[PDB]
Amino acid sequence: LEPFYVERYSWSQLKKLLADTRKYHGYMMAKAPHDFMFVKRNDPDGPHSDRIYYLAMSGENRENTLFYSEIPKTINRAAVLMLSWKPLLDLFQATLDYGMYSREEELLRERKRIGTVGIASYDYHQGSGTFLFQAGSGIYHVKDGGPQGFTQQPLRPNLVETSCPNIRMDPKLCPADPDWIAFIHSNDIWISNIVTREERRLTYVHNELANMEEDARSAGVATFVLQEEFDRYSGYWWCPKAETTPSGGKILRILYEENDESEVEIIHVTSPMLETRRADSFRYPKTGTANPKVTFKMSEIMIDAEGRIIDVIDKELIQPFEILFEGVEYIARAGWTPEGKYAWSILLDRSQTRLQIVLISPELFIPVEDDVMERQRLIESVPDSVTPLIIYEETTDIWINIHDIFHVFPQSHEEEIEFIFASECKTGFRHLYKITSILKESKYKRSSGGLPAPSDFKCPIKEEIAITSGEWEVLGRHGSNIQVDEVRRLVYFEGTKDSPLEHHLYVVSYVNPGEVTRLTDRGYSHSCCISQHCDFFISKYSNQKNPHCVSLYKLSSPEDDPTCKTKEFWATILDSAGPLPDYTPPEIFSFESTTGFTLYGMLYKPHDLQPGKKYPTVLFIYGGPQVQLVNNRFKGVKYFRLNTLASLGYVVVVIDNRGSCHRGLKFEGAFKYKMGQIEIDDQVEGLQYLASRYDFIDLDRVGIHGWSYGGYLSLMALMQRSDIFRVAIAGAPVTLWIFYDTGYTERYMGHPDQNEQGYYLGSVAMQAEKFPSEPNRLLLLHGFLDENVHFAHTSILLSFLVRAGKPYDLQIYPQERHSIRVPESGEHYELHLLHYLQENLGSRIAALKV
Amino acid sequence: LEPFYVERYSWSQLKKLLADTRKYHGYMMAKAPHDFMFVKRNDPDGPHSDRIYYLAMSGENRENTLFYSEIPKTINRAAVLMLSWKPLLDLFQATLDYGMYSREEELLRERKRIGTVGIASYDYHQGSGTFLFQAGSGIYHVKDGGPQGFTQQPLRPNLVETSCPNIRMDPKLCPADPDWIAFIHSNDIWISNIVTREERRLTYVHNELANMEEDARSAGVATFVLQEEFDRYSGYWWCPKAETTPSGGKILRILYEENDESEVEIIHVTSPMLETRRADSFRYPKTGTANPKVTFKMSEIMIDAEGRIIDVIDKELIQPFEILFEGVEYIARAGWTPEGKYAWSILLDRSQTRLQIVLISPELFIPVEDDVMERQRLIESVPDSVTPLIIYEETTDIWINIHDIFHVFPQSHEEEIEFIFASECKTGFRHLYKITSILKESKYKRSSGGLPAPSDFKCPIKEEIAITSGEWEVLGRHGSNIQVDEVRRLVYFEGTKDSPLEHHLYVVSYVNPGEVTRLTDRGYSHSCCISQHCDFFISKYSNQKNPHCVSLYKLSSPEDDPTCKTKEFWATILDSAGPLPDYTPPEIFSFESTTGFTLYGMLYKPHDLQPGKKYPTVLFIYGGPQVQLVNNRFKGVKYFRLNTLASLGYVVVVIDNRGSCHRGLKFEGAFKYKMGQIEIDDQVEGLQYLASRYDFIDLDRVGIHGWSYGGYLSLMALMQRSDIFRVAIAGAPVTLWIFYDTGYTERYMGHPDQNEQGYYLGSVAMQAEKFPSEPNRLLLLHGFLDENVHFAHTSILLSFLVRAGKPYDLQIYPQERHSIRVPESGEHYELHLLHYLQENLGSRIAALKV
Ligand SMILES: *C(=O)C(CC)(CC)C(=O)Nc1cccc(CN2CCN(C)CC2)c1
Ligand SMILES: *C(=O)C(CC)(CC)C(=O)Nc1cccc(CN2CCN(C)CC2)c1
Ligand SMILES: [Cl-]
Ligand SMILES: [Cl-]
Repeated sequence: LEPFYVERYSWSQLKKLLADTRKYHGYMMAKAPHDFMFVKRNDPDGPHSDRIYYLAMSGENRENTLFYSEIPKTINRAAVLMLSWKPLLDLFQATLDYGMYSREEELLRERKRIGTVGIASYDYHQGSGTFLFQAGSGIYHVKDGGPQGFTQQPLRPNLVETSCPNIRMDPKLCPADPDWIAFIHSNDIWISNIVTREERRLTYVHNELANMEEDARSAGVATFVLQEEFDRYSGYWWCPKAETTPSGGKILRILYEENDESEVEIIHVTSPMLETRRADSFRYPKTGTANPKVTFKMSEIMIDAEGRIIDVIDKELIQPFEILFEGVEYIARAGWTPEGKYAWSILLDRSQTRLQIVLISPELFIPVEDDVMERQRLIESVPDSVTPLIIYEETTDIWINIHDIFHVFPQSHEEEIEFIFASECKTGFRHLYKITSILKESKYKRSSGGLPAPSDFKCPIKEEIAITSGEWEVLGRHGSNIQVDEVRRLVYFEGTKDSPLEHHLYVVSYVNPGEVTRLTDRGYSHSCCISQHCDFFISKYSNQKNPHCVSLYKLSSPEDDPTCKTKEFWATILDSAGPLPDYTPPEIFSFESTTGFTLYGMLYKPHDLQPGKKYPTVLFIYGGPQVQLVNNRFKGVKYFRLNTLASLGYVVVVIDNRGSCHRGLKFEGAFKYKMGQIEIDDQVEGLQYLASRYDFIDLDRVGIHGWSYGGYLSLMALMQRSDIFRVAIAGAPVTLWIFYDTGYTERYMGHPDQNEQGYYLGSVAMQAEKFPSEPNRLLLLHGFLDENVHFAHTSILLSFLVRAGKPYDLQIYPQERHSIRVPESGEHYELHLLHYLQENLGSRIAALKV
Repeated sequence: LEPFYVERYSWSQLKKLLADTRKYHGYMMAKAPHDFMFVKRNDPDGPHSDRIYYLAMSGENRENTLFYSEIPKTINRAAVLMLSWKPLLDLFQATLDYGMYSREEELLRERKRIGTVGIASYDYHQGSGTFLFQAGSGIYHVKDGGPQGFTQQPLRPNLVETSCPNIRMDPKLCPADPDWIAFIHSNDIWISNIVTREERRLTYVHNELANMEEDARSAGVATFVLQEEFDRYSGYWWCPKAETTPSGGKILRILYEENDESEVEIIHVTSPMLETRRADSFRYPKTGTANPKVTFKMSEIMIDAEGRIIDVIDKELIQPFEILFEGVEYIARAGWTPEGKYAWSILLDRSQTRLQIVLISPELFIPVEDDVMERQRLIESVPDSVTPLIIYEETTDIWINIHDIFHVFPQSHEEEIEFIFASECKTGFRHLYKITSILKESKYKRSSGGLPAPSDFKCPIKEEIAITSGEWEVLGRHGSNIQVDEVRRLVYFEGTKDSPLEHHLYVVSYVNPGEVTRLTDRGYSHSCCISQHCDFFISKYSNQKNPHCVSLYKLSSPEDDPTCKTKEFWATILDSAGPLPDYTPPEIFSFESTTGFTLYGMLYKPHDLQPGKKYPTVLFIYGGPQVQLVNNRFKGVKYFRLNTLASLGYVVVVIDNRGSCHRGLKFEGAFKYKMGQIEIDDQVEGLQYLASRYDFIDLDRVGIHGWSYGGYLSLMALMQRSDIFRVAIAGAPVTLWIFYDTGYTERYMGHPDQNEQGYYLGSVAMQAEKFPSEPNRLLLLHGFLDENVHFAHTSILLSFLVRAGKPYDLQIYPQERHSIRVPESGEHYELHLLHYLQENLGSRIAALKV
């Protein structure tokens, strides 16, 4: 077999080639309809059953905004109904413009109002039809689908006026009174009345003028680790029901997280304003050090019969958070029971091996008092029966994977709570469990004076029915959740039962759980939303050949059996763009690993495959936890450049090694305490399977490339298996696990003290001497302003490479964080990546160079 | 002519080759005898006339310490006297060691006490024989050559004890009382009595506990710009004479600079402790912004007859510094007249085009008072006659070059001061001028209430005799100074009269200045010290072939003419190592530039020069002001790797372009406002002269490499003349002149507002689009912790290169400042530099790669 050498293009020629292939790919950067809501018309005379609201991007270079579509009562099954997108909102037209201006100073200004005025999410109040949403700086409201009815034309968004000097974040409607909204301003919670215009600051925890070294406190906002490592952004939750006062007014309540980051390590990331030559101070809990001091607080808001604020009482926990919630480090999730009788929270220990679900009575909260005399009176005025109620507690020798599934049923019995919750802890696969918990009066008496025993708040489990089971998981992360039909007593859920390469929508009874019914067509992976009324569901679906598509499906039963659930295609929302020109999909393959697992992979055959010729091989890798790269989804948008590599004459390989997502907790836990030590074996094992099966794979010229965990494994690969991998391009790599944060590192590797050898062997920076003594094999890429994987990882690694006398190549993106945003940086990266592979792997110059 | 291609060594092979050639070069990193002092024995019976003291490094891996040598009354002129080095000090042996330890825990500890306990400079008090010197942390004293006599054995250094918690800096003997020393501790001035042990803080300007954002004040210490750009480190000066009190005690005085850096821009340089991921706050006056607020203060120290402190009165100027010294930005130099009647200062305006020499009476200083009532009394109690006296004022359309020459004669007449001073301002060459200035009572009266006119303090010039003249300069920087023989009425000085490639020692009368007599042998460049007694001088001399050598020379006259001065070789201090093996010196060449100047250069012919073969050419460059690379000095130590390049088969060229040092102010001022715009023309012009003269220079394969201004011109070269320069390796380059400091940038380029186009065209970062679209031509090297040329220069330049879509190669040294210290970094740099030139210029792979 004679070796194939890629065409050796100049830098200018490659720049043009990459620009040419990018030109017809402008429509791709445009968000598909999401955040769906079904509102019933209730119009016997009218042709429509439901109006659906949703966020979407009408096209390329356009604003993510609110649209609505009409769901007919009947369809012509001969034809294919394509729903029209009606804009819910009028063109904002940024107010306080005035000036004079002209056509030449206005048609250029309209280009600047694209990325700014875009809606990321919205709130809705069914009873009033009130929409609340942030759009750029402003917080706006409109009404549709409530008592006022249904508009046939775009509505003008109503600016919520403010005296607040800074940007208002995280706006939320009060479910108990849609005249009242809350929002965050300079790390404190405010409320505002969209009718009376009354604006009121609830928390006085942060002073914007003060230094961050001094002022380390915030309220209603999730800290770094919770946003980046636990996918939680909001830190405050409205009580969904109001308490009527004797005066004829009401009490509105907000549960909120209060964080003190005083003892959290301060690091300095370079200021984006590079001319200043300054750095921003940042609270980064590096593994082994202090997380923020977290507690629960409640804001009690007394409103009179006319809707004016009487008083605001800030309340703290009767005892310290550390006493009431022994061994809890993280508030992963929080909210209210539907009646708002209890606040709930999903709490985690530092090791992230113990999850607790805790009901917190508002009665646990007493007014904040400096006077210890008056304070001691308030403590005693609260009964001993009032206590935190741990309605659930699970453990695992691997780790708790936090999800968004948790449905609380209406409280029928006084001393019982009934809920659905997902868990991997029982069978090592995420399954739905219906649990009933007895709300026992605690054996612990607060009056006695002693501290509580580890399990004095634990509630007995009356019932724990498994709703699902098997060698497959229910999905509860990154949009995946459940819809509970409390009427027909069903639960709709996404899962991997039919294949781990395809997400599918299933339905099943939660009273007499039996046969699980797939509602989505095989041959596609599905992301699904189910109507609150459980008579419709939308699917965002793709496969390897066909771009993403959004269709609506009506649910019904056979006349004779309401248990049996069927679906019928109703209408298309977003039509698929269809097979993309100059994109060849990859082939999904698999191989029986000597590890006892099936490992899946994607293979990109070189375009215009010549017979009896071996080609250079780029292995694209991530290989870290919480990610699956290999599945039956369209890859021609996100991983379009793996196709471009193939077109230039590269074999491209992707392998989901042990640790990957959607295969169960055991397959994931494979590398617990051992990160870096097992991933490249699985990559080589899969790479050697392909080489024996296909003769066109040249193992003499294998490249490896990845970002984040991919860049980390790219370095580990050149370090461990220089016999396999000629070149390694490492993007934003983790080089030293003691530098990375608490939430991620401790979850997979434990505390540094209890895994000295795991941390050492897992850190590439500590093994610089093991890198090749040949240049043109190692290339480091890093954004200079990266907040997640700091540039320090690279700079420390380089420091040790210089000591060890090893060569390296380096590219910096001075104005980029982790994810490259500014197009010029992305174009330069793509250009340099191809040129490097060309010059140091692909071409014949590369072969002569050794 | 067939092109020569260098041997293509592996990275490991080059590493070994560079280590092999570095092995026999350990003795080179060892300081030659310096800081000479001559003390007369006055021993009619004894064989010695003088004892000489000096700092030196006995050998490689040894401590810079005090030695002494004996100067005989007569020499055997048949033989060559080689003076023996007698150690003045006993082995320090760091006290407070205690512990237990052993031979294996002590013979390893002695390795750690090499670089630590080293003496950089020393003070001496002739009258007492008292030596004062910092050695590591401690401040020590010994006695020799005073009333106590001359030791024949090493003396034990006496630790000056302290209560100060931090390192004491900048120790100085009080010339009026050698029991008293002063020093800096945490940016404040202290005094300490080495007999009574009394320790007293004089200034309360800085609090170490406070933040540098808040606490921006310091006393007795030169700020960043003065240290880095004006070669001044000390900020306080003892009055050389004490004032006897009526009590039988005395008043000692310290003039000091007090700096407020409050309004100076704060930048963040990465912390050397890379694991912290923190940055150090730093006061960097970037060009166009505020310099420190500077003023003069005087500490008045009342001592009783027994030597105990009575009181300490801190005094400020009677009027603000800005009022008394109109338009003065920089205190370049300061001191006292020999009698200590006046404090003197050399003051500069922001543009550095006006120099003033000002006498400041102690009477100008009044006690510091908060009470405006008591303060107004003190102002009025000082006469109007007491006023600042500007004894000299010069200007230039180019710039003032600050030097260390300024000799004040004993004050004979009451209203006259007589002094020698050097200046380029008259003839455009630095020449010695004897000036007499009339100390007129100022026309300005402070009582009147008005502010003074620009020139109310100007003293009339009674006399201004030119002592030297011609197309050659007197040397007054970086060790070069004058010795004035007040007896024979001569001045000894260094100059370039015989050649601009050789420094020489000259003598001349300053009463009847006539014929200038060279005292040093032609065929060498000389660095000279002249005995205070003016009957001896030492020369540190080298040429291109012969390593540095230190010899002593006795001065005398012919019997018949004391005006005529001759020299006789007396003894050798440091013997030359002699021609170094595997080092070929370069040839000094010159060419008549179309600019109307002779430009000098060095040429390294390729070793084992093959006939009828053209070789690849590396142009090594600095090309910035205040530096001459080309002269008749040994280059086999500092520029040894230019020889290593030659040995691998590279032509190496060095050219002192216009702007270079030692050619006069006009030749230097060539690029005023125009930095970057003229240097590469001169480099190409010289490169094309060599190519027409020698056929072995291949102009197809020219590389360029430099650091600081060299790295800057290396980028300018690839930008302006990509037709000449294939590759450019830029080390710590200035890429953007608005980022560099006030003292340097404004001196050569003026204020940014009055040179918009000079700054723009002079900044490579603003012209990224003009770089080549071919890779493997541009390489950036930078220390990550550089305090002088910040990494920002590189990071901004890269930012614009990414926008322009241009390729680049990059090496960082994460633990290095401007000058690479840690050997591993230097080894890696040398290794990568050769490998890069090999792969992208030298070898045939480089030719195939285009
Ligand atoms: C890199 O791999 C990194 C840091 C950016 C860890 C070193 C990482 O990927 N972290 C991470 C944290 C939380 C969730 C996820 C998974 N997430 C990644 C993005 N895709 C599109 C969805 C899932 C990763
Ligand atoms: C670089 O060239 C730089 C910064 C380090 C200016 C951009 C510079 O060289 N500055 C500089 C400042 C003051 C004096 C000198 C001259 N000095 C350099 C070292 N040699 C050995 C003695 C003379 C340079
Ligand atoms: Cl139920
Ligand atoms: Cl005189």
